[PDB]
Amino acid sequence: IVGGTASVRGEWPWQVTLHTTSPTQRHLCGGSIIGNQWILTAAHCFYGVESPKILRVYSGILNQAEIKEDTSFFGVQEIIIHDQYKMAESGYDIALLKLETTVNYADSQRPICLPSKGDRNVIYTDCWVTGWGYRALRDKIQNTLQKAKIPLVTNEECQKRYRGHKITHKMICAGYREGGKDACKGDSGGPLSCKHNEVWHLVGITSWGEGCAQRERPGVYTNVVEYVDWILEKTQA
Repeated sequence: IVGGTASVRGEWPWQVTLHTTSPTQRHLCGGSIIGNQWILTAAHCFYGVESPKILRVYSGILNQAEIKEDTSFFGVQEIIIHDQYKMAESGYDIALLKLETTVNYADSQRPICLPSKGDRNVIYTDCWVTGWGYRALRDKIQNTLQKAKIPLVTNEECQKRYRGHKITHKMICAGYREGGKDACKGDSGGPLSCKHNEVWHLVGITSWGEGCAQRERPGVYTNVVEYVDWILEKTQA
């Protein structure tokens, strides 16, 4: 996260840090808890991953230093990617992780609500992007979960900033005209929490962007409301 602030322990309970054990253990991507055994994340976050056997999901984590050899975690049983996904910039950047064991909800780790086709016209004014991603285009994984409040931008306004791409209605962007705050390398798969009606709703999934926090370069996220049907279809096996 660029231009954000260190979060408070327990603040984003649905946020998870996906680690890889090959060649050595390290933070790969972010994810959101959406079911006792379901993690919603970014499809492109699984590039080069052959077996979920090398995946490790760590819930209720604030600082990466909490993660050691003796730190319990959730193994991955299955990796489900969209059948129409080729790459981040082309949308459908969404994937599900069926955990090998069930998550015991608590103050440190709870699910986030998924938007419904009904609030498809709702306007979220209170949105935050969180992650252990970069603080600058050329930085490194952050130890403490960073957060940052970013405004949403109409797909029309977004499309205007990415004349080289096609911002589909299945994409959602957010950013400041002058930049400053945005997701960055390491935050992919991260959730785009939006509080609406005293409740947090997983609006977008950190997907991609040109550089990081650049002026007139809003961040691009997977428009989760457009995938509710897909998520239901894939979670019922």
